[PDB]
Amino acid sequence: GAISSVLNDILSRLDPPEAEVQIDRLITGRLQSLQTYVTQQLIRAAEIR
Amino acid sequence: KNKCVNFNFNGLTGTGVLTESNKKFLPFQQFGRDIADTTDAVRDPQTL
Amino acid sequence: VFNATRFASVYAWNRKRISNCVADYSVLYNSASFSTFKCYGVSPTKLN
Repeated sequence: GAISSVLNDILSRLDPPEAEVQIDRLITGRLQSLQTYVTQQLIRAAEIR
Repeated sequence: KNKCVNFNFNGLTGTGVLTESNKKFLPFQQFGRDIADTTDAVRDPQTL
Repeated sequence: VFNATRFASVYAWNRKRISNCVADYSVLYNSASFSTFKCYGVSPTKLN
């Protein structure tokens, strides 16, 4: 949902208060990506054990 | 070169070690990307 | 563009292409001229 995926692009374009809006969207999604990866590994970790 | 530095090329900001690359980009191509879509290599606009 | 005497009409407007040059936008920001100045896409300080 952010304007661009690169962080340097947001920092080099939007104002400091405006960049926070776009950076939060990237952090929120990337946070879910790690939760999905970890959750998938713990499940497979129960299969291997 | 051969050192980690903060580079700005044609408005492209980033931090990385700058080294000479053997990859040959076509005259029109500018910035390459790797499997992860992150910049693989750049081109110095002044001295090509 | 900015200091031109007579702009075209808003019905049919003149689009000036600016390419291959040095654009200094700090002179416009330092010296107060524009009454309404807003940048939606980028920051006014990051234009340069």
